[PDB]
Amino acid sequence: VQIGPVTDLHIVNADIVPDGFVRPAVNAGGTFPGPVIAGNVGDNFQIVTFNQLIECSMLVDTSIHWHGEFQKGTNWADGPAFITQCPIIVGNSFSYNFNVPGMAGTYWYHSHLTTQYCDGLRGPFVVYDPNDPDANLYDVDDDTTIITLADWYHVLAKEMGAGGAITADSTLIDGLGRTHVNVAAVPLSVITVEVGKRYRMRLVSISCDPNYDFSIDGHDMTIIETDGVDSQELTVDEIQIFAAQRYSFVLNANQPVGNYWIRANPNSGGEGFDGGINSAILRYDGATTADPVTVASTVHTKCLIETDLHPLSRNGVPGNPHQGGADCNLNLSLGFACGNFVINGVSFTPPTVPVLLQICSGANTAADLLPSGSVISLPSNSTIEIALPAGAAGGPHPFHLHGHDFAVSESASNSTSNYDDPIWRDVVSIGGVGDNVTIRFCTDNPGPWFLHCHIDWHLDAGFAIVFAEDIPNTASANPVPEAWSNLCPSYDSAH
Ligand SMILES: [O-][O-]
Ligand SMILES: [Cu+2]
Ligand SMILES: [Cu+2]
Ligand SMILES: [Cu+2]
Ligand SMILES: [Cu+2]
Repeated sequence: VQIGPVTDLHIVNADIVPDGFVRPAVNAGGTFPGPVIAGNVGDNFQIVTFNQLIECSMLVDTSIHWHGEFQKGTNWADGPAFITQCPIIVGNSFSYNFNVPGMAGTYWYHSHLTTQYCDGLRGPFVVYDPNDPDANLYDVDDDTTIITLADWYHVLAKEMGAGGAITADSTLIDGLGRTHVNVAAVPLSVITVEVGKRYRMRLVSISCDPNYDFSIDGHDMTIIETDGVDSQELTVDEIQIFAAQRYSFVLNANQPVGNYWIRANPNSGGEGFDGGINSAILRYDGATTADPVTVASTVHTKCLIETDLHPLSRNGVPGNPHQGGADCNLNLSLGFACGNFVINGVSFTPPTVPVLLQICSGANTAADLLPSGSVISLPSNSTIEIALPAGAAGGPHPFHLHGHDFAVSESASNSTSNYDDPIWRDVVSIGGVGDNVTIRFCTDNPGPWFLHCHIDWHLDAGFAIVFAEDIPNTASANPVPEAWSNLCPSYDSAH
């Protein structure tokens, strides 16, 4: 179902059994995944979130992030708890009111309090482009062509320990999938196609942790969009998709009428496809209603390599073509030790007063801001470079920056930088030990912006820092509504 751009979104508790195992959940809009929030580029989004949660086992507070939306001028609407807001308390509501100038494509939204998105609060967010340059490439782009991949857990998030290796208990494709252990024959999702039609498939990782090797038996996939950024056409037969990443790909329904497995193998949890785990069904209209008996290719000959992607627009790369070729160049020390992650020696632990409120209250420098050692100020209209060398305990870590997308100057498993035409995106795998994944952006968005691993279990274990972009202009750029000012008094009184 699609709702928006002006809509109510109620947040409730509900037991669900997507793999046949009933457990509690935290739901946005009453379903899993949450309904698709949609609009056209330049639309004003007004999302009235009603917190109706009662089950403390998963926290009755909440806060929602519109993942990959820049929120320029509306840093208050961004959603990360204790960075840009206090959580909304149960029985209250809050209006996330923002615009999406300049942006189109495939996004999602999720709880950004603690590990609550794992417990169910996650759904797709699509901004349609009435003049999409990729339009002519396909016949069908709508709610039936969105594909969510989701890790599902039988253990309540709050009780995951932590960390501590944590693994999912099944993979759900469009909200349905089978358990990894003691697999019950529960309903699988179906994606239906018509012989000779081309589909814009919107592949969305709403994962709390694993990356997926995604493929469709018998079929190619032509990537045209990556994390919101239009890409040149790239035909692959497999897609490794890390947590929070998105791809639009054209699926040409050119095979014989029949049933074909859709495969999503996670990097941890259940391996393979026995009994229909890690699976959904591509069915052609006219096929018999039965399980596919198809097989994956023994070897995928054109799997996605990030370095093969290029923006469709002439994005280029800001700054100078050598490492450090930026106004403010950073090299982050990313560590793990004794169950906690650190960025430049500091494990992130959320401050009592949100970073944005701290600034609005009169803080001027990163030194003035809590948590200590967890904030790096950036000056305005400057080219930033962030090298993010891997090595820290598994891994591979998908790093995400709020309020920005970014040129991936260097990708995983490949030590050659690209300063000409690398893909831009918002979530990037930093690869493996010895890698040096490097990103670049410009500071054109004053506000405190979260940079963290999108493995949610890693975020709760402290793998995050805040880029306090243009602290001096933050208050002026982001006027807040009274309801926002009301949040922290409410939260703090209730707790
Ligand atoms: O973005 O989490
Ligand atoms: Cu996110
Ligand atoms: Cu985000
Ligand atoms: Cu991580
Ligand atoms: Cu985030």
